[PDB]
Amino acid sequence: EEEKSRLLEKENRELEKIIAEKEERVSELRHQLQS
Amino acid sequence: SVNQASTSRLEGLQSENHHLRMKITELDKDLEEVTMQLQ
Repeated sequence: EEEKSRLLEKENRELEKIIAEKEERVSELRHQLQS
Repeated sequence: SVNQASTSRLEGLQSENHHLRMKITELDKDLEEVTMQLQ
């Protein structure tokens, strides 16, 4: 379970990066609504 | 008891993984809805 945890920790970190990227994209799109 | 700790750690990371994946599903929905609003 040690390998699995180490790998899953890295997966979760990557998913957090994906989440930040998607939120920033939604923000970019909302900025485009105004201008 | 470090063995039980490792098992708990994995279960917790699995819970976290699901939380993050559910957030992604929500964000994909937001991306589509705002894209439709903008276009």
